Amino acid sequence: KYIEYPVLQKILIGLILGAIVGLILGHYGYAHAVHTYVKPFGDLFVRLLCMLVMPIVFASLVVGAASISPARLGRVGVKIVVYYLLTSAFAVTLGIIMARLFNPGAGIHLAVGGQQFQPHQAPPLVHILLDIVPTNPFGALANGQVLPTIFFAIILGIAITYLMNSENEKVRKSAETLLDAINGLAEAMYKIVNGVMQYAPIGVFALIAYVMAEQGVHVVGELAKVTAAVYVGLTLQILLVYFVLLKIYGIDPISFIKHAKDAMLTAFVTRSSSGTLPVTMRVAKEMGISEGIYSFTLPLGATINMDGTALYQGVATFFIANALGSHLTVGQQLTIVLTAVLASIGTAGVPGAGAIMLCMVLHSVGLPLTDPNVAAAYAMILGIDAILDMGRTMVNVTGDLTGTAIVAKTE
Amino acid sequence: YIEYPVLQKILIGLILGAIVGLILGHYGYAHAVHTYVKPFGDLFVRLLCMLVMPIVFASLVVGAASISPARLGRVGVKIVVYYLLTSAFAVTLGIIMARLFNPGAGIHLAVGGQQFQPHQAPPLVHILLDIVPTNPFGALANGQVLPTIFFAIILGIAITYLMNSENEKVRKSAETLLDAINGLAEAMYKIVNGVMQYAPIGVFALIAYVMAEQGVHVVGELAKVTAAVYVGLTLQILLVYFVLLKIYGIDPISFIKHAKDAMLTAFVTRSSSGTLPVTMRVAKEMGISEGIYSFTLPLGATINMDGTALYQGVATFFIANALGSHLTVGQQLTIVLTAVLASIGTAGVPGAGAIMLCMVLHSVGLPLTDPNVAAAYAMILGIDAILDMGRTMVNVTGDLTGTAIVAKTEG
Amino acid sequence: EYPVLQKILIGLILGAIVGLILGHYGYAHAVHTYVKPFGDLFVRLLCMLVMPIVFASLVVGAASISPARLGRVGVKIVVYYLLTSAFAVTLGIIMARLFNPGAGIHLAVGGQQFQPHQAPPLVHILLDIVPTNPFGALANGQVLPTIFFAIILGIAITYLMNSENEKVRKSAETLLDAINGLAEAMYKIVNGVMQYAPIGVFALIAYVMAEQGVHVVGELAKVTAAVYVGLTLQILLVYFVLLKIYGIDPISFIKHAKDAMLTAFVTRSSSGTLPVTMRVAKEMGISEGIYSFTLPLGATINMDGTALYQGVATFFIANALGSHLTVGQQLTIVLTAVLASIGTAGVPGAGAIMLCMVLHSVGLPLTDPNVAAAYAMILGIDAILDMGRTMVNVTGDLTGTAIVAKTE
Ligand SMILES: [Hg+2]
Ligand SMILES: [Hg+2]
Ligand SMILES: [Hg+2]
Repeated sequence: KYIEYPVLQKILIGLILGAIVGLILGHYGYAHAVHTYVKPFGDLFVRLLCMLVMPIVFASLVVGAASISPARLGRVGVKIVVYYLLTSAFAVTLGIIMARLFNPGAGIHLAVGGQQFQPHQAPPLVHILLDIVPTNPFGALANGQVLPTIFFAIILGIAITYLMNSENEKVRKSAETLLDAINGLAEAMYKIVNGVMQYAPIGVFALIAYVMAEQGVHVVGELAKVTAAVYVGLTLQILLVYFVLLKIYGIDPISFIKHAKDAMLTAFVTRSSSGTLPVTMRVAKEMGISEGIYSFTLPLGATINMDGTALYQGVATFFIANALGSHLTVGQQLTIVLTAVLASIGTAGVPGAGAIMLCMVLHSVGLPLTDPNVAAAYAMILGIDAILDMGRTMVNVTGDLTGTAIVAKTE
Repeated sequence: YIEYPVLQKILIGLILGAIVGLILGHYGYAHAVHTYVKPFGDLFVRLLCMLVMPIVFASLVVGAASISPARLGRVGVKIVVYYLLTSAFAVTLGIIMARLFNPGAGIHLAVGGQQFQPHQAPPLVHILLDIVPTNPFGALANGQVLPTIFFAIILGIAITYLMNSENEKVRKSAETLLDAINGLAEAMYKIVNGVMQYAPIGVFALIAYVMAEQGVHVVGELAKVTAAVYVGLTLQILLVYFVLLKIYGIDPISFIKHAKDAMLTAFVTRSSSGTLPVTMRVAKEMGISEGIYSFTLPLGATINMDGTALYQGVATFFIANALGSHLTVGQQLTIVLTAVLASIGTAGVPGAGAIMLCMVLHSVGLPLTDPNVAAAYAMILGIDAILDMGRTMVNVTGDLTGTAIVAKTEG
Repeated sequence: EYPVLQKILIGLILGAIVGLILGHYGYAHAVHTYVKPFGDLFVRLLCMLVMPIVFASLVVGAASISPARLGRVGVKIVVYYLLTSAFAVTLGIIMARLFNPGAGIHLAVGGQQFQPHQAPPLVHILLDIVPTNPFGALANGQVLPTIFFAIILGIAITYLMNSENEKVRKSAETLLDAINGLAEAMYKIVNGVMQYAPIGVFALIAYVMAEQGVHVVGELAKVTAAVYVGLTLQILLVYFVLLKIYGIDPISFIKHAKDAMLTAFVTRSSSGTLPVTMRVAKEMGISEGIYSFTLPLGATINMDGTALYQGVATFFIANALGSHLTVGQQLTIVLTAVLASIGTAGVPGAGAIMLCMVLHSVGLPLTDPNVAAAYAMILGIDAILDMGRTMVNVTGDLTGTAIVAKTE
């Protein structure tokens, strides 16, 4: 009855097997039969993910904003935060650059309803800026106001830390309770994802089964385009910024990897920043980092790491937009990505944050997920998310070890 | 300062109100009652239908955390298995007595000068997908019934899994969130007590109008409901509790001789928690182990489904039959099993029978703002006090039957 | 980092100048398209907090006043505040009648004057105070229902804290502690917003002065006068009378409080002035076990100061729109605003926040160009009025604690 079977294998088996099942049911098969019977199982998966998108974004940004918040943040924490901000700055640039070098999306011009999707643009800059301030925070949270909820979660989280710097213990315990309850909710939402990723093998099967059956055979190359663009910018991040930052701080990059070798390979196969944390701290000890440093910097890196997701969103955004037929400019690209990345603080791992934040960025840009085109194109990245999330978490851990080595050397 | 037995108040208001209404019905003014008396009854209906969302949610989070494995102990597993198999019979008896007696037929209400037409029904695909809340906050916000149930269970379960974590940051966080969701649930119960203080006035006004407008046939139809519940009530005790006692080698005759006052307390207090002291004392009289009845009786006061199962069985059939819609056995158990599975943690809880009915009406599509649905619900809302007496009595009887069976299988 | 109160006053005085000269031969429209959006950002930032502070504050507030959780020394000071607000409401309205703010400026900005839509049957308006769904109420800005639910929740929480079950009693203690802190976080967020206030307040009156003419500055002076004369009239006619009736010399009482009031008049913070207040309570010779309990409560549950604010503010904002307001409706609106403002005494800018709450509850949409413009006027001079508002608050807390200590 039970499959206590490796969760990552399940999803990869479902993807590889599902594309086959769908593709042969595509050639001489019945694209429609797949759509009416197989697809609803995929739709159930998409709903289950798009469910958590609001609680995790909110509750995670409250805790996240509380972590980075001054002056609650210590002097050893300030320098590693500055580290992550300047690594994500390059990661965003690489994300877009690889999404420009490779061209995912073009080639497949989807118009599923017998009509191509038309994005409706755009309130005046006056009206779009005013609207980031939620007229009613509860209502914002209630009916999926994306940007307002971000704004409120940050301004709330920061305010909570200022209460924890108060002489009144009535006040200071109150904030400690509220933050503790907002956390745990965030934490419960992560555990719920783990459970949903258990349905992922069945759901991911059903998703690409339909897409392969209906969108032709061109899709598998376009998804390979995405995988390539991410994975080459993945290693380009390690080589061009992590290795440079190690070398510029007088740490040998070659012998650094020799320690992290299994710690990265664990992250590449576990996808969990928290699950790999024990392996990470042990390797930080191997390299000879101080106990009072890696016990504080590594739990933060497992949450406030933006650079990994920055490479995911860079390519994913461009693909999902290009596929719909809308040509996206470099200006809009970084506007969307910096939004997604700045909203993904505290959400580093988190099993499938890459695909979740993509939903959040779709609703905020106007594209309704109920629309047949937007739904179909999202279902493609949702298929190969497992693949991309492997490398996403691998670079995360690599950048946490690169950060902790640079921050320990300066101590 | 009306410092007077709350149950008497409501019964006085019901008996007196039906008289006042009925004579104001014969040669009186049905309309004057409707314009002046009825608004006081409407205030009562609002006050109840207010709590329906917080108690269902917060109660199901705590409820799901109680039954949740593997947080549940081995002595708790066996009593949970007990309650599942007693509710299975209670649901069957509930429907069976609602079929034997025929409440609802005879009074074909069409108050607006038009009979109510229930609008059915999205495809099974669309109705199943929709149990997953697209946005949990929104679900909670605008009265998504089934989605809120789904989310409350999946949240409550996830919270217990966090309490089995080595990280005390994680484990305290979940302990705080659950403690805050509880207490909210608990506060909602206390608010009901306060509302039941208005119940005598409100219940007066409700049946006063119904009797004045719906004729004299109503009192027999409500007697039909009371009979159907109370004969299935004793049929539960005789056919399943006594059989379960006898099959476990406990004498049913001498068992009742101990519980005699513990049941009669529950029949007059309506409170599973208020009767708990009387219950535990009687469990000691029968000679149950201290480490058993101190754990099994607080659970029975919350996760007891069998009592409500008899309430909802008859209430659903009446409220549907009265509206003119003929209900099948399939739909009956679909509705009841939904109501009962959503009523875990809500055993007492002063007026849960009438509250869960509101929840089941909104979930089935019938708007409570509709004049027919409102009138027919106001009928069961009138005689709820009567039915809730027996409802809580069977609850306590089944808790003592459970604890005796579970203690005998221990030592 | 610069003194926050100065900033706002500088922005107001400087902004009215900038706007007014840009009004005469300048460009009222250019101000509206470029300057005003910065003021609108300020109005949004305030109207943001209005729902969480009202709710969370009323839960904690209702838990404080709640019987029988309230002690016997607390019962008598609560009775004190109820009977001081009773007079403060009366004075608020009376000074709003004596002075006539609003009339003279008949604003019809859209080329049309605002028409308030009245009013469901008393049956339907009373039934609707009970929220059909508390979450929904909270979600989409049901004002009166949220008040109702916050009170009935807060009271219920105290009754759980009087329970033998420690599972039950800790649960309520946790929930209340988490609702507090949210309330407390909302106050800290206001402080941050008041840091933008100087820029935002500049932009608001800059537009109003530029577009509504020069008549506005006299009408705002009308509001300031009406508040400040009823402010001192409160101290003289009720605080001094209550001190004298309890055998305390009012003349020599002020001689001690002289700097404690002047601190509150310049700090605007009931909590920031609390150290100065307790020191003066010691100077007057109040018992340690009294002013350490009564003064922190007064810094929060003081309603009398805000009752004078809403009395004048409501009348002005309504009169300016062209709607003539009766004495019946006046006290209906004010008693609503004041009964919803318990726990919210300070709280940096509660006077302006509660005004938004009372505007949405009466039907006037803040998105409407007229309602928005008239609210932007009181929002401009709020800093001024909030100075005296907090000053009377602290004075009434010292008057209360002296009367309650003398009876102990
Ligand atoms: Hg989504
Ligand atoms: Hg309801
Ligand atoms: Hg507002």
